[PDB]
Amino acid sequence: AMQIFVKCLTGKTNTLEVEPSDTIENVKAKIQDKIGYPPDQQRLIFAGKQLEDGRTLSDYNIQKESTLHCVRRLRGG
Repeated sequence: AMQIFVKCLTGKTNTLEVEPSDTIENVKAKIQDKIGYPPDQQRLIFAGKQLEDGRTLSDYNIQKESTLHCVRRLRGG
């Protein structure tokens, strides 16, 4: 397990526990279940790259304490 952070709501940084082998799609779904957002059609962003759904966190070298963010932020927290 590793802890990562996501910036998808305007008022709040969410915290997730994930594994390097998790797919981007699964991670996004986990965020979506938690906060209602981002939609499946939106790609997450990490270090200037728009992440592809079928790759894993490890494919992108996403390690403990990384922060991902959404292209658009939902209002709230």
